[PDB]
Amino acid sequence: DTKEQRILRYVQQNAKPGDPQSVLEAIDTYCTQKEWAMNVGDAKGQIMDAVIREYSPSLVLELGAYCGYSAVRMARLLQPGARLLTMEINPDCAAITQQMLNFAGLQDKVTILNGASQDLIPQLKKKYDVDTLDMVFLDHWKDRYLPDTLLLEKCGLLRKGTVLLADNVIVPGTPDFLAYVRGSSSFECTHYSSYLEYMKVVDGLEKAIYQGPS
Ligand SMILES: Nc1ncnc2c1ncn2[C@@H]1O[C@H](CSCC[C@H](N)C(=O)O)[C@@H](O)[C@H]1O
Ligand SMILES: O=c1[nH]cnc2c(O)cc(Br)cc12
Ligand SMILES: [Mg+2]
Repeated sequence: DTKEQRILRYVQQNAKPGDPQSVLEAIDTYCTQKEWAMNVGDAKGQIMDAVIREYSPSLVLELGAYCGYSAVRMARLLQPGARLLTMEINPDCAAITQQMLNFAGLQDKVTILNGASQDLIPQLKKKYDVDTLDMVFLDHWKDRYLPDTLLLEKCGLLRKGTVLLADNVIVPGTPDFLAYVRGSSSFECTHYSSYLEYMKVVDGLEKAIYQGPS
């Protein structure tokens, strides 16, 4: 029994099938109250929703799927015809993500790629019929943000206007990626300040009153 399985089960037992909003809400409740988990979460998710509504992307690539929270969040806003491709290195997570999408009724819009992004990115055009990407959600591991950006560029997957959206640029932080994109004439950057997901961290005091020795 893993934390990721407990999340899926919680969703299966509490969310309305075919209702992506109820799916997102069940995950957020479990991870707020029961177990912290690295889903993008609702505060940042609202920002993502606003950005997606702005750009109405037809083809989105996610780096890092986890339990499928952000894939559900994004795919529920996609127009008919539009596709999300999500890359996930951990097979247990790729399976959980698939079941989450199934439950939400979003499986037809989303394709899960099993593997490391750095290995999968060069396979995109040939194996998944991709010309250029309209949007990229970076949310896998901090050290890969900058090299995967350079790989997307090398492989011709970026066009003028492609929107990169990166999570966690402050915590855990992606200083190299930020420096690079902010300093590069190839990228126009905007920062959206928010809060790390699920940070009502429970702690307590113990009072222990000495009664004497035995
Ligand atoms: N190089 C890589 N390629 C693909 N997936 C990776 C990777 N490095 C880490 N990951 C995966 O990236 C994920 C980070 S957590 C993803 C959270 C998700 N976007 C959400 O908001 O719901 C983990 O599942 C991890 O296994
Ligand atoms: O490693 C992570 N990958 C993707 N997202 C993350 C997050 O949102 C918070 C923390 Br802490 C870690 C990660
Ligand atoms: Mg994140």
